[PDB]
Amino acid sequence: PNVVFIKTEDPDLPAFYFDPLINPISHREPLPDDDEEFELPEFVEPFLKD
Amino acid sequence: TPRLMEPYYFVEVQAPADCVSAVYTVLARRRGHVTQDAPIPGSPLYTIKAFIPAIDSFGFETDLRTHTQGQAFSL
Amino acid sequence: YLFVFEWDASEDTSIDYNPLYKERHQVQLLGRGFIAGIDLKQQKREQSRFYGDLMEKRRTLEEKEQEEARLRKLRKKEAKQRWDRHWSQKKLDEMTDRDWRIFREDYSI
Amino acid sequence: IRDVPVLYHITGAISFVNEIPWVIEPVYISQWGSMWIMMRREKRDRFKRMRFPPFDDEEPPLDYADNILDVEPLEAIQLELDPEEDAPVLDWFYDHQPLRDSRKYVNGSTYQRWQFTLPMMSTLYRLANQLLTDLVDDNYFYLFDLKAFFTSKALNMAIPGGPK
Repeated sequence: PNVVFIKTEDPDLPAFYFDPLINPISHREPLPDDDEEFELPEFVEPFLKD
Repeated sequence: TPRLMEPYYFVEVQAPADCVSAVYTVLARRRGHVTQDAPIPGSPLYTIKAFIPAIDSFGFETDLRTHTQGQAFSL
Repeated sequence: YLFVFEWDASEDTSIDYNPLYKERHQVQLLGRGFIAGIDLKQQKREQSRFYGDLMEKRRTLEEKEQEEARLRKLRKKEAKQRWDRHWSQKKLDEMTDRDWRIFREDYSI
Repeated sequence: IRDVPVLYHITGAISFVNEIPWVIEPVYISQWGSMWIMMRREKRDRFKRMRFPPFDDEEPPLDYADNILDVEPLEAIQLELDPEEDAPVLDWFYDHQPLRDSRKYVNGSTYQRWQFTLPMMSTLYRLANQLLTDLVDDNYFYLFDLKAFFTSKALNMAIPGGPK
């Protein structure tokens, strides 16, 4: 399969960046209502946010 | 007035941004025509959708993968 | 359907009269990959000059200035590097000992 | 200079070297790539080839104790090695056996196994860019690899560009 690795030429750019050799994605589901309020406990965090 | 009929294959070619013109060059001699050329969203590759005579499709994949340095692939 | 230290030209292969195989259409690899050893400026001169148009079409309007600033930094590094000229365009007070040794080598003394 | 062990006979009949030239492979490739860059630099800047066999047929070979022993040699071939980018590789790039007395990187004095850190590998991959191709996959070498060459051997044909 075609390795689609694209080389980085500028060190001042961020490591994860939308390099515009990649073609642009064209833009445009059972979403529940906000009234059935689900609440997380306060110590719940996303992983590795620090 | 009886006539004959031959089978036509559908061809999709996955190629980089410059080899597409080489694909147009290769398909020019096997009595084919390119119907669709579409960029893949979220990827730097293109898709070429075409028809070819099946009697002309002998060695077609080897022609593409030799003329395009093995980069383009076709089914 | 039906002794010789050189190599002879009759031992050669790839003598094929095909329009597909003489012009084999080598890759340039997204304008980023380079063939090793062959000079990088000469490879940038002999390119198809097609992906540069795709860059200057699809870069952001600030990214043309970013590309120009990166090229100015690269030219600054090249000017710091060259500050290795030939002795015909240099002066006497700036002519280092390596340059005098190459000047002695030029006239076979 | 290079200092090697020597096995020798009691009367000087024969003299041996008794050392295997072990090197670390990416360091070795990076060092020869730096040589390639410096010699391209030297031919684009500067040639007089040396005159072969220098010592004539009637004179003996030179005595080491009187002519080479106290003469300091000339400057070798070394790249500049910019201290900002080449900082993890600066203290060991042109040694005889690099990082030999370091317990972090080389297993010991026999110089057999090595392990490196990732910015060091980044630097050694950056300096060796002239000797390495830009290939990323095996979609290259299509009908130009060992199995296709063995097939052309068994079928007695010639690949365009391939051997006969």
